[PDB]
Amino acid sequence: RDFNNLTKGLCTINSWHIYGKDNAVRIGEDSDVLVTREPYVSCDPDECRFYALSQGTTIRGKHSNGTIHDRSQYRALISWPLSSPPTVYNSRVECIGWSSTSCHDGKTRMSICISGPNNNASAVIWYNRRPVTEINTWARNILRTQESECVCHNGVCPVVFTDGSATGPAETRIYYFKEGKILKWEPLAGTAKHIEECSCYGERAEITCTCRDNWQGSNRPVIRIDPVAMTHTSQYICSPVLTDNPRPNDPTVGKCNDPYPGNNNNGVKGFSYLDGVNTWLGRTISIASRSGYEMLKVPNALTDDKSKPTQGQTIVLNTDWSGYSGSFMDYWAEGECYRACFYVELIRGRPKEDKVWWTSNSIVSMCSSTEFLGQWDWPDGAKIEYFL
Amino acid sequence: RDFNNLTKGLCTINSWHIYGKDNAVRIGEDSDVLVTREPYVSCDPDECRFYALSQGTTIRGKHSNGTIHDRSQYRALISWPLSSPPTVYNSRVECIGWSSTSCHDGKTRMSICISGPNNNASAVIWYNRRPVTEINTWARNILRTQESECVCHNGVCPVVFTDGSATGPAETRIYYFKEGKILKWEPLAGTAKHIEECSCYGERAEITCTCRDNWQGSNRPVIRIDPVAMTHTSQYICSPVLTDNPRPNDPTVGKCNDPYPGNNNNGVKGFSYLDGVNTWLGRTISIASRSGYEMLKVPNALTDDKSKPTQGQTIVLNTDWSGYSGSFMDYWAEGECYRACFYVELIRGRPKEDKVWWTSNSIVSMCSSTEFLGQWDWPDGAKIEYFL
Amino acid sequence: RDFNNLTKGLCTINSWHIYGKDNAVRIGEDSDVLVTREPYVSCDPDECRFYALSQGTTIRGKHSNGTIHDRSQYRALISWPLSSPPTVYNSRVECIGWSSTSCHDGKTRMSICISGPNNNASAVIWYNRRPVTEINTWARNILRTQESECVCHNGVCPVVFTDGSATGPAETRIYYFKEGKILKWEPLAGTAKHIEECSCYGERAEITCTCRDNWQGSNRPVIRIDPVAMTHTSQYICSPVLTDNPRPNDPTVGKCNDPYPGNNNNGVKGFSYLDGVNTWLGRTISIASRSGYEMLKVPNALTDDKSKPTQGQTIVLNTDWSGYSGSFMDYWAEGECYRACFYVELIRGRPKEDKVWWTSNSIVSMCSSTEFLGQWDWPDGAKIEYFL
Amino acid sequence: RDFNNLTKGLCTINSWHIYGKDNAVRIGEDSDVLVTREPYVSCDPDECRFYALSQGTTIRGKHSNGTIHDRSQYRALISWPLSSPPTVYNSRVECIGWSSTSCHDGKTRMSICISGPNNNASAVIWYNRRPVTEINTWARNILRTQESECVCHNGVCPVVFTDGSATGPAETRIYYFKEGKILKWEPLAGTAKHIEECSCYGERAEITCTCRDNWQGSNRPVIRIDPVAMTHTSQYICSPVLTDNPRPNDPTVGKCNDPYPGNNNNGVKGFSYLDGVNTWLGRTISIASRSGYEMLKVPNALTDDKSKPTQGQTIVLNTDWSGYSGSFMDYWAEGECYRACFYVELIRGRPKEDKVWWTSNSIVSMCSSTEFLGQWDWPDGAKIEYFL
Ligand SMILES: *[C@@H]1O[C@H](CO)[C@@H](O[C@@H]2O[C@H](CO)[C@@H](O[C@@H]3O[C@H](CO[C@H]4O[C@H](CO)[C@@H](O)[C@H](O)[C@@H]4O)[C@@H](O)[C@H](O[C@H]4O[C@H](CO)[C@@H](O)[C@H](O)[C@@H]4O[C@H]4O[C@H](CO)[C@@H](O)[C@H](O)[C@@H]4O[C@H]4O[C@H](CO)[C@@H](O)[C@H](O)[C@@H]4O)[C@@H]3O)[C@H](O)[C@H]2NC(C)=O)[C@H](O)[C@H]1NC(C)=O
Ligand SMILES: *[C@@H]1O[C@H](CO)[C@@H](O[C@@H]2O[C@H](CO)[C@@H](O[C@@H]3O[C@H](CO[C@H]4O[C@H](CO)[C@@H](O)[C@H](O)[C@@H]4O)[C@@H](O)[C@H](O[C@H]4O[C@H](CO)[C@@H](O)[C@H](O)[C@@H]4O[C@H]4O[C@H](CO)[C@@H](O)[C@H](O)[C@@H]4O[C@H]4O[C@H](CO)[C@@H](O)[C@H](O)[C@@H]4O)[C@@H]3O)[C@H](O)[C@H]2NC(C)=O)[C@H](O)[C@H]1NC(C)=O
Ligand SMILES: *[C@@H]1O[C@H](CO)[C@@H](O[C@@H]2O[C@H](CO)[C@@H](O[C@@H]3O[C@H](CO[C@H]4O[C@H](CO)[C@@H](O)[C@H](O)[C@@H]4O)[C@@H](O)[C@H](O[C@H]4O[C@H](CO)[C@@H](O)[C@H](O)[C@@H]4O[C@H]4O[C@H](CO)[C@@H](O)[C@H](O)[C@@H]4O[C@H]4O[C@H](CO)[C@@H](O)[C@H](O)[C@@H]4O)[C@@H]3O)[C@H](O)[C@H]2NC(C)=O)[C@H](O)[C@H]1NC(C)=O
Ligand SMILES: *[C@@H]1O[C@H](CO)[C@@H](O[C@@H]2O[C@H](CO)[C@@H](O[C@@H]3O[C@H](CO[C@H]4O[C@H](CO)[C@@H](O)[C@H](O)[C@@H]4O)[C@@H](O)[C@H](O[C@H]4O[C@H](CO)[C@@H](O)[C@H](O)[C@@H]4O[C@H]4O[C@H](CO)[C@@H](O)[C@H](O)[C@@H]4O[C@H]4O[C@H](CO)[C@@H](O)[C@H](O)[C@@H]4O)[C@@H]3O)[C@H](O)[C@H]2NC(C)=O)[C@H](O)[C@H]1NC(C)=O
Ligand SMILES: *[C@@H]1O[C@H](CO)[C@@H](O[C@@H]2O[C@H](CO)[C@@H](O)[C@H](O)[C@H]2NC(C)=O)[C@H](O)[C@H]1NC(C)=O
Ligand SMILES: *[C@@H]1O[C@H](CO)[C@@H](O[C@@H]2O[C@H](CO)[C@@H](O)[C@H](O)[C@H]2NC(C)=O)[C@H](O)[C@H]1NC(C)=O
Ligand SMILES: CCC(CC)[C@H](NC(C)=O)[C@@H]1[C@H](O)[C@@H](C(=O)O)C[C@H]1NC(=N)N
Ligand SMILES: CCC(CC)[C@H](NC(C)=O)[C@@H]1[C@H](O)[C@@H](C(=O)O)C[C@H]1NC(=N)N
Ligand SMILES: CCC(CC)[C@H](NC(C)=O)[C@@H]1[C@H](O)[C@@H](C(=O)O)C[C@H]1NC(=N)N
Ligand SMILES: CCC(CC)[C@H](NC(C)=O)[C@@H]1[C@H](O)[C@@H](C(=O)O)C[C@H]1NC(=N)N
Ligand SMILES: [Ca+2]
Ligand SMILES: [Ca+2]
Ligand SMILES: [Ca+2]
Ligand SMILES: [Ca+2]
Ligand SMILES: [Ca+2]
Repeated sequence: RDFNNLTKGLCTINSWHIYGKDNAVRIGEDSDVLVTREPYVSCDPDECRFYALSQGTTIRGKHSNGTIHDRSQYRALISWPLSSPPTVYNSRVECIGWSSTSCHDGKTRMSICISGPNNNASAVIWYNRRPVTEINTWARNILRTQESECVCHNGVCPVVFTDGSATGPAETRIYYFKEGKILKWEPLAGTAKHIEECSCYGERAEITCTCRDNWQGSNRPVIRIDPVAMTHTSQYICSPVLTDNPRPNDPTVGKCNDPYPGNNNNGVKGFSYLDGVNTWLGRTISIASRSGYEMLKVPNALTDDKSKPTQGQTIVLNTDWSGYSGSFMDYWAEGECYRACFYVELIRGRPKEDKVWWTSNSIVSMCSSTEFLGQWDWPDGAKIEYFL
Repeated sequence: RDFNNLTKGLCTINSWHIYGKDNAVRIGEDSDVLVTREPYVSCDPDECRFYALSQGTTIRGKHSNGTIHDRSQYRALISWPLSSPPTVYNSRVECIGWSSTSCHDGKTRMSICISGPNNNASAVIWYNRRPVTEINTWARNILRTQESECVCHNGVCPVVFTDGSATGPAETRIYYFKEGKILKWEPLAGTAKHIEECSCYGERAEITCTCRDNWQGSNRPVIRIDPVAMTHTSQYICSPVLTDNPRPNDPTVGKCNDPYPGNNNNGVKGFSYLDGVNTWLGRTISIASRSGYEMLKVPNALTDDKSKPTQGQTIVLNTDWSGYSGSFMDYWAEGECYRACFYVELIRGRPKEDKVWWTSNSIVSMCSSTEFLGQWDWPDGAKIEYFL
Repeated sequence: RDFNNLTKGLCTINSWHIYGKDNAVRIGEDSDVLVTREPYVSCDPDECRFYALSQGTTIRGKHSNGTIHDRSQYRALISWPLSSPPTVYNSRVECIGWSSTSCHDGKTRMSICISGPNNNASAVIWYNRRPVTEINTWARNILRTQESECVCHNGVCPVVFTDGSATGPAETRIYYFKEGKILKWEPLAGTAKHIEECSCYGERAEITCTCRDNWQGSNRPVIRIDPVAMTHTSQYICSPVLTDNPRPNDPTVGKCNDPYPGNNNNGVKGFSYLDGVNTWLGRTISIASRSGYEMLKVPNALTDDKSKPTQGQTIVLNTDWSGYSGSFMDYWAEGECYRACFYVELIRGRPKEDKVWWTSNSIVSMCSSTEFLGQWDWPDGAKIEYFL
Repeated sequence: RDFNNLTKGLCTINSWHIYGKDNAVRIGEDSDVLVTREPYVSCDPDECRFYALSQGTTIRGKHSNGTIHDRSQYRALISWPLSSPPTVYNSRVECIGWSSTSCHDGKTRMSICISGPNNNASAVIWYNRRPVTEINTWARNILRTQESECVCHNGVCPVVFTDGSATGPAETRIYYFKEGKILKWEPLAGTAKHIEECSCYGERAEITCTCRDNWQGSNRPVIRIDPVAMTHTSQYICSPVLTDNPRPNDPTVGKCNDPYPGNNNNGVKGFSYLDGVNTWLGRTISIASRSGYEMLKVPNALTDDKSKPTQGQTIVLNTDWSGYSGSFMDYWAEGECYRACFYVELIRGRPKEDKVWWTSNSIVSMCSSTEFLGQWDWPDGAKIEYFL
């Protein structure tokens, strides 16, 4: 095998079609399904799988109580076959930790898991299913990473990490790995003022990441990385179609180089595909909570500060719970272009549904179509009342 | 690998022998078996598997309530090892949707799943386990397909779809796929007046499909496809041995080019092997409900409007529930001929057994023998009372 | 791969060492373990597995009630990894039926399953996991076979079947298969008067089978097959150490060419290794019931009508339940000789333990050692009281 | 494949990073997890797995009652995927017995299991998943072995066994196996006075084992083996940092060639990495019970009788239960040195937690880092109260 190179551009996105859905919470009501959160999807050259951070207990197990908590010693990055649920018996552990990222470079997979107490966390970088490199916390305040797949080009796989306050200036670093080893790292540059949980994709030798400004911005920061030069830039999506959550109502003009104000110290992982007129943004429908999900076609959203939608697609109704969302692509598919894909985490349980003592999620995932396909909505589908 | 070509004829069918049986409802009474319906069987060059549309819940799970419903967002095409039951832990999801078909072309497998609301459904065509092509609804009324395997010849795999009313004229199309891409499509032609759920098989470079005329006919429509010319014809099985359900009692003369009247707006997926004197038809024993199943040897059933049985075999007693049935063959077996095979869906639960709130099924499947073998009956075997 | 040839002799048996044990009934008390009976062991060139006839229900399932019954439509030959229990999720179905045999010829495996009502049963012969040949009942009275592995030599795999009364003269046939096809068959010849459930092994191009004379004999019939000439002989083990069950007490002189009288119309599957002074016989310890199990070294047991034990080994104490036993060997191991192996079925439930409504078993299996190893006893280990 | 040779030295150990953790007791509260004890980790050239002695029952099963017992007929050596829990459905049985060791030589794996009553136990040596050699008890008093991986060099895999009293002089033998056959064996020599459960690792063609002197010593015996000459030496870790348990408080001077007194007839399996200044010792934090676990850097611990710690790392808090610990390395990783790894058995249930009737454990495992990483503590995490 040779290292994969990002030689293709994105396919034209005219609509989104269903790709995978695991119905984990429904199925888990009466089967040994692990409690998870922070899911994502990632492809190898011969298979695509679902990934997530387990909580080290099943949903019906008594240890599900307290799983709203983010960072215990019982978490791990797990992967499992596309559209099956994450069960005790089919889930493969990639590494131990409570924050992760993973990607295949064309030869083998790199997986990164961070563990430890808030003031002394460390990242372990695995390559070919073996630990290769370790990185200690640099700001002693919850060293953390993407929560979705990284992207590689000619063996170089850039990864974005953050260490420091989630509600003020922090120390974000872009690491450039090759075979699990560090080639280089650099501090965040550009005009993004705070970075969290970047969702990335690659096309024509450039990696684009859409992140979460948890401090002040309701517009999303964007990091663009050149994996050959091992350099990057940062800015915000200029469009007035605001895509973080919670957020204020949409204005008529957005901000390109500063956080769009109105909501502080909160946010949600999200993503976008920024490709001129072929630009689509995801967002929750609600401006106040992680409810609903929609895709909006917003031509030149990255650079046009008055850009508005020209087409859309509802993914999850506003009467259903959503959550994190992120990008991935099958870089090893046939054809001349890369088909944009995304997943949405459908969070169930606490804190929105507090009649149960757990927090878990199911996954729904779509990929783009060049047809203009009809839309449906894709809820988690479980009845909370059954778990009481 | 090379594309498979339909170079052989059917073996002489002198009786049927047991091929597979999963006892899913019995086993599922105390194990994590998924609720399914619309099952089928399909072979790859190195393995044969059971397929079905999951309902995204186990049978003992509380989400089994309401699984008589046909088209939710929680359904998916799943496959699992021959004769094992469809469990949470052994079921592989092929695609998401509530109507499907799947077939191997000798190189890799094509799987098709349709999802969406009644007025805006779409088909996603997967090839080599990746989405390749998408087709939007053309009549905005439950775009739908076979519910059993398709058949390929030199890489061309024809598939029959229907969109429109189930109880009047509809728009049926025959699509010719190759590597998941559309080579051509054509509207139904011939004298069949309504087509649903075709069950197909191939021999000597011709594909024969036996379908369900849900509108007016109790005789079954037959579509014969030339996968090289990419053309087809349609008619009805001429025989007076009527094989849909419900249906009127058998007459002495059938109809070749029009629906045999007596029952409207209802039916059941079924199949036949139409090979001159080597012709065998399946049907429910009851004329009123999906109960029992038998195979009848009816020489020249396709073209002789007075043809009657010359031999038979009971598969399921009339005191046991049956359901959908369809054809498949192992195109990669050894020998000089293709051995005809079929499955019968054994439906349990609603609406016939309404003491339970679910609907599921188990599978029984047979293949032909050149011997004249003794017969047995093969019920689902589960006791409904145990689920109360 | 080439067909395996029986070129080696048996290793010297000086004691028996533990080979596998699944603890199925213990584990199945709280996990999804299938109810089985009539187990055996069989090796492929790269793996050895446990086999048995499932009853199509778990042990804790409500459908376990009534599993003392021998021949339902819900049975199947299943195989699973050595020493794991037969679970819903790890059990591979080989074929459907209530009587079986299976063996690997060095290239691929042949598996045979018989199904049907008592007066109309049929055998389906599978080869390379596909049905190849079918055989109809010839005496219309429970067509049946070995219940343990067959043995192959240069692709020829002889199999012993019986059809007819279990308590009087019956029609026993020896079939010679090659690639699942019938080369030849012949009626039983020699002085054995009734044959059931032969347990076979091969060495130096000769296959030896030890069977169950269910009609009159408490000594076991022996069939010796030449798989090149496709011919056989039959007689009884001459020794006065009687090895069927139930049986009368041991006399001082046995019978070579007639059934040793005392007990009629009953028996148990068993085995022996008949190799001059390297001869070892298995048997239940009790003369009245399937309780205990021991191995006895009885030099020249086949031909010496006064031969008595010169060494022994207890396998299962007389205060523990045993059941069927049979021979198998790993024909693909390293070294210059074939190591004799056997299994013992540890039956639990009915009819001996009727506080439960089911009948199942676990497996224990040993192979010979050239050392004189210490002995232990190997009970099933489950507590019936826990299942109440 | 070629036999692996121990050509590299140990990497510099500056801290320990998380490697694997299965959370088995937490997960097993509501899933079919086997009861185990005496776990370890061992790598093949393409995968690393967890190993343990099953008790042949799940933790929630009624047969979990009485699993404090060490040596039943229902135990077996099982292996399962790294960091998954040992479940009924994912656990592979390697051999049957109640004492084991296992290692890969670069070509295939050797696994050894001992079974039998106290006065008549025997070892069966498996190679390439087949039984090859058997060894009978030589002192008729619980023949027993390492309970952690063995190490191979150019196909020679030395294994340490003990037979005889656990509380006085016993007969310890070092066996040198190659392809499962005995090349040679020799009685223990040197100044170690009693040996149990050696934990071994290899580097630069030398194998170092740290053992448990159950009779008189609270310092640990050390056996150093030359696998080419097939010779060994023995002594004790000289350091005053005592690492068995229970043990007296640390003195200022230890003993090099005799047991450090204070505690008799008790101990716990443990390990060390003895590499000059790159020396790290593991031990329980408590001197009285199997509680807590810490790693201490003790330069020249093997040869310096006043050596004290210069650095440390807490693995398990003293308020959490620990248990056995042992060494393993991935001998097939990339790079120029071997990365030291270890596991800690986290024992739950009896005898410390007697509100439950079972005894089981979970596993935590770490490997060394050349960074100075922050530390966390890694408890089992299960709540005993949930099992009541
Ligand atoms: C069969 O399926 C097909 C295919 O899916 C169906 O056709 C689809 O129908 C969709 C629904 O109508 C449609 O999606 C909409 O597209 C609009 C763009 O098109 C229109 O404008 C362009 C540009 O002028 C024209 O060319 C075009 O012809 C249309 O006129 C979007 O504008 C739509 O999104 C907005 O509305 C929805 C509510 O429906 C909001 O959720 C969404 O966020 C957008 O509105 C908010 O945002 C904008 C931008 O800032 C504001 O201006 C606006 O006030 C809203 O703001 C409030 O709400 C947000 C969200 O809560 C909040 O943050 C903010 O603060 C404010 O409170 C929508 O995306 C598909 O494009 C169309 N597809 C095709 C190919 O046709 C067909 O209907 C189906 N058939 C049947 C029978 O069902
Ligand atoms: C051991 O096993 C062997 C092998 O299986 C057993 O032998 C099998 O025995 C079967 C049962 O007898 C037999 O199957 C029958 O075959 C008949 C054909 O053979 C006869 O006719 C030919 C032609 O003349 C002769 O050559 C031949 O020798 C025989 O005489 C079929 O006609 C049979 O089917 C009809 O009967 C069954 C009821 O038994 C119906 O369910 C079935 O649908 C058929 O009847 C309906 O349909 C016809 C056609 O329209 C009507 O004319 C008729 O009135 C019936 O219609 C009513 O019912 C239907 C269904 O509900 C409804 O739709 C309609 O409106 C009406 O209400 C049957 O198939 C096997 O061929 C035979 N095999 C061999 C190789 O011998 C042996 O018995 C076993 N041994 C033991 C001891 O058990
Ligand atoms: C550590 O482990 C080692 C290795 O396992 C242990 O050593 C083993 O010890 C075993 C038990 O003593 C021993 O097995 C016995 O071997 C006898 C043969 O050896 C003796 O005879 C020869 C020939 O003369 C001598 O060379 C030799 O030195 C000995 O003297 C067998 O004869 C034994 O079997 C008979 O006894 C058992 C009861 O113990 C019966 O269950 C068994 O069926 C045999 O007896 C019945 O059958 C014979 C034959 O017809 C009759 O003559 C007799 O009356 C019995 O019949 C009744 O019972 C049967 C069964 O219910 C019934 O059908 C019938 O109708 C009647 O009612 C036995 O096999 C191993 O050989 C020996 N191994 C070695 C290598 O030494 C050591 O003890 C262990 N250490 C500790 C400390 O435990
Ligand atoms: C972020 O993470 C980093 C990295 O992990 C954290 O930094 C680590 O901090 C650890 C805790 O302080 C530290 O570990 C200690 O290291 C000591 C060695 O360093 C000191 O001495 C050297 C040599 O002079 C200096 O160079 C160095 O600068 C330091 O001064 C060890 O000595 C420590 O172990 C002893 O203490 C612990 C209690 O903390 C005991 O459990 C342990 O067993 C040791 O003490 C017993 O044993 C000795 C030896 O016999 C006795 O002398 C002593 O009295 C104790 O004996 C009693 O207890 C034992 C055990 O119960 C019993 O058997 C006996 O009988 C007696 O009852 C300890 O290992 C790491 O090295 C350090 N790492 C780095 C790289 O810095 C940082 O803190 C984290 N940050 C935050 C904010 O949390
Ligand atoms: C991605 O591009 C790199 C860089 O050009 C390709 O790398 C070359 O691969 C060939 C084939 O193995 C080698 O002969 C060269 O030595 C490689 N290195 C360089 C720098 O040229 C790589 O093959 C490309 N990937 C694919 C899938 O084509
Ligand atoms: C078992 O013996 C048969 C018969 O001698 C061997 O068969 C020959 O195999 C070789 C190798 O494939 C062929 O060239 C011959 O044509 C085969 N047939 C005969 C009749 O000679 C077979 O190889 C032996 N099996 C093994 C494992 O050696
Ligand atoms: C404290 C910093 C937060 C990110 C901005 C926090 N990240 C981590 C590693 O803890 C996330 C946030 O608290 C949770 C959420 O917003 O859903 C998930 C939670 N993420 C994870 N548990 N992996
Ligand atoms: C409305 C059109 C019907 C076919 C003629 C209908 N098909 C679909 C896709 O919904 C089927 C029919 O209602 C059910 C049955 O007859 O058993 C199954 C049902 N089929 C599926 N759920 N896949
Ligand atoms: C009626 C003839 C019997 C053999 C001599 C009978 N065989 C079959 C195929 O039914 C066996 C016997 O009744 C049972 C037993 O003795 O344990 C098992 C039972 N065997 C099986 N259920 N496979
Ligand atoms: C009697 C000798 C003991 C070792 C010094 C004893 N070993 C065996 C094979 O029984 C161990 C000891 O009793 C137990 C413990 O200390 O945890 C485990 C127990 N080990 C095992 N059950 N495998
Ligand atoms: Ca924000
Ligand atoms: Ca109809
Ligand atoms: Ca359960
Ligand atoms: Ca008898
Ligand atoms: Ca000690």
